[PDB]
Amino acid sequence: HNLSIDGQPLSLAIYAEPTDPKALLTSMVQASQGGSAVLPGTLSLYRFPVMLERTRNLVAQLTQFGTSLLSMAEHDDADELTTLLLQQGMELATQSIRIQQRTVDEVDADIAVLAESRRSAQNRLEKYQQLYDEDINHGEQRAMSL
Amino acid sequence: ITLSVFVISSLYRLTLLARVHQLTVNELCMLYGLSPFNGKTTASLSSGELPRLVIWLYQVTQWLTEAEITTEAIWLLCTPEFSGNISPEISNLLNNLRPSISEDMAQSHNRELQAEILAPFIAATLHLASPDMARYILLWTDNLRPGGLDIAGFMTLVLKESLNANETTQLVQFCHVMAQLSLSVQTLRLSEAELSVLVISGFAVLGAKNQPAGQHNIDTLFSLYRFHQWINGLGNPGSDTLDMLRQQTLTADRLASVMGLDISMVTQAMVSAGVNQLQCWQDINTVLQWIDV
Amino acid sequence: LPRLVIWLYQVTQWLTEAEITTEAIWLLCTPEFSGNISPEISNLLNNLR
Amino acid sequence: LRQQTLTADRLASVMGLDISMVTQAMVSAGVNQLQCWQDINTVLQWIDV
Amino acid sequence: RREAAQMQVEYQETQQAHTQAQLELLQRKFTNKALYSWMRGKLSAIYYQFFDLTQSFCLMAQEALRRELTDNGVTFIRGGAWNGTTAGLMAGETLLL
Amino acid sequence: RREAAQMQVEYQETQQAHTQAQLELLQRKFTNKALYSWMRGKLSAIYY
Amino acid sequence: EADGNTVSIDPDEEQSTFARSALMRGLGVNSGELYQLGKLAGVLDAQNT
Repeated sequence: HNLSIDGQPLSLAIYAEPTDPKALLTSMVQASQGGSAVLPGTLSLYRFPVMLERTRNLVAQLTQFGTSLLSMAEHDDADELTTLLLQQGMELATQSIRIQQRTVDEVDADIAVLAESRRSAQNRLEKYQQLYDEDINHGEQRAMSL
Repeated sequence: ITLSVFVISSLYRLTLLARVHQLTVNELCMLYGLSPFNGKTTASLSSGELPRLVIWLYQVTQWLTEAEITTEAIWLLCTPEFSGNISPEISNLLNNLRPSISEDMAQSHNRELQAEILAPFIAATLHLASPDMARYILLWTDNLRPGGLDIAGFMTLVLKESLNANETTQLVQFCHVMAQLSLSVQTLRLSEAELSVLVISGFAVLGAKNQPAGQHNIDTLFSLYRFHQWINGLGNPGSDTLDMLRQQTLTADRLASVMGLDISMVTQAMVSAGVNQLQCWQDINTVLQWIDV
Repeated sequence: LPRLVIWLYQVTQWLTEAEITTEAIWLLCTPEFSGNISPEISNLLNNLR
Repeated sequence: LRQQTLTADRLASVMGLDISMVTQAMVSAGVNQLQCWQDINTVLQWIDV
Repeated sequence: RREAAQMQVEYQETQQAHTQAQLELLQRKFTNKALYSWMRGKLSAIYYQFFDLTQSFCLMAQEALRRELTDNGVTFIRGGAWNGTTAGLMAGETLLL
Repeated sequence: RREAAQMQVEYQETQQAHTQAQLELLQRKFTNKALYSWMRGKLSAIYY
Repeated sequence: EADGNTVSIDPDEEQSTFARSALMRGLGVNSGELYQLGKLAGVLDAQNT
């Protein structure tokens, strides 16, 4: 099977890395819209100038109504955008809290690594202290006396 | 219950079906009630029906996770169960609507004109974008006839001096279904043009697999979501393609050119799928799935 | 043939530099048209009449 | 709740709980009708434990 | 260092609570979504009725002008003042013109 | 540390989906580009 | 190439040819793209061969 004596493979594999992320887009969709129709009109009792004045006042008030409607729609839309932003901020805040918790766990793992390092150092210290205190052992002393 | 392998295996199968899709037993019960398998006990499911249920659960849970819709949210969107008590929102709607409405308008025969009249108050009470969107929601609810009420019946019930004995049930059911449809549209972020085309066509543009078109269930909701995604992906010619689909002039060459596909691939996809004319979103979806595989 | 290769290089380099996709530039310059009175045309005519 | 029509089934359906759990909580707490926030709170605490 | 990391966690938690408070204040605002929605629903219904009344006035004034000039062929209110492309806006400007 | 990096990737993807939702809401807005364009076109003709 | 015979590159052909498959794999295209290349190059013959 073309492995080394200890089982390490002798071929480097490949994976053909997945082809990039995907971009998603949105677009405005417009539909056919009609207009109003007109009906035959009634004959008033007043002459043209007086009816012209009354109609002009009514149309001016209608224009005021339209302006108010547009302003109110704009303010409502701005508030909706703000609310969406705040909800998205909530979701991101939850994910950020999770990430910071994992950072705390990483620091704990580093502390554990340091604990293992100190265990090794302390074992070295006890070995060398035992060697140093014993100094010359009985065999070496016997040979020197011989 | 009788303690045997079969019964214990049925219960364990239900628990597995919840666990593998990350649902609690309550969520599984809700999704089963919404599924086209409700009214059928899982132990009394055929050997070919069970994989259909498993695949339906997988696809629905995947769609909900992808679109960021909770199971509770979809249950609220699609459940037929209603409180049965008149709510403060409906009370404010009725109190605001009564002065601005008349019995002649209620008994008139133009459902379009009645929807135009009722649109602003429905939009106000449902927090909808525009009275046009509210009008199309009203027309869809009129097509559904939730409690047996139409727009004229709803108007007549509004025109009553608190003369609501048990018609309160019909009124609240109509209002609940209307709010459910509006919430589904808002969740899907469906555009007013798409809603207008679909409602005017009676959901024949959307289509339905072996079902009557236009029903409000989770399957038609998923189809609407996919159709909206395709329309969004079409780009600038999206409106013209939607108009051609509202008409019956959408052709394979036009679809291929719009979507950027190869005409030979699209033609072979239609021939393999067995669809000869791109009449509806069902046919378009089938062709696109064949192209996908 | 070298003229075609040079033109192709010029156009692709320009599209990359100016950030215009090939689909977008084909939509900009193609003579092919849908052939249907789209809703935008319908609204324009109804507002213009 | 402002009226006196709030029932155990409606409370369970609204809060997402199980109807058996809510009924058992009411029986254990000794409250028979969800008349006020005190009763609702007691039932919810029994469900919590 | 571990203490610093834990206090960073608490900082994130405080930020999340702050966003909650902002959302709740936005919802308890006086000029909130419900107020704006009801206001524009009322104004839309009022505008719809007022356009009908105003167009009736315009038509009867046009009839007065036709009578004055003895020319029944003049037409000025051509319809389409209330167009769907703008949700009924600019009807007043059209009628003023 | 690798787990933390992967959740950072998911954070970026969530941010991208958030900007997509913002753009879609802007386009489904009532006072959107099409509404403003038609309103000022009509008003410009009327003004002329 | 020591073939000299005619192979049909029509995508709509039942029971395709080994020569067509090998040409497609060598060029790194599918049947539709091979048909596009044949049309663009004008090497096409009668019966789309």
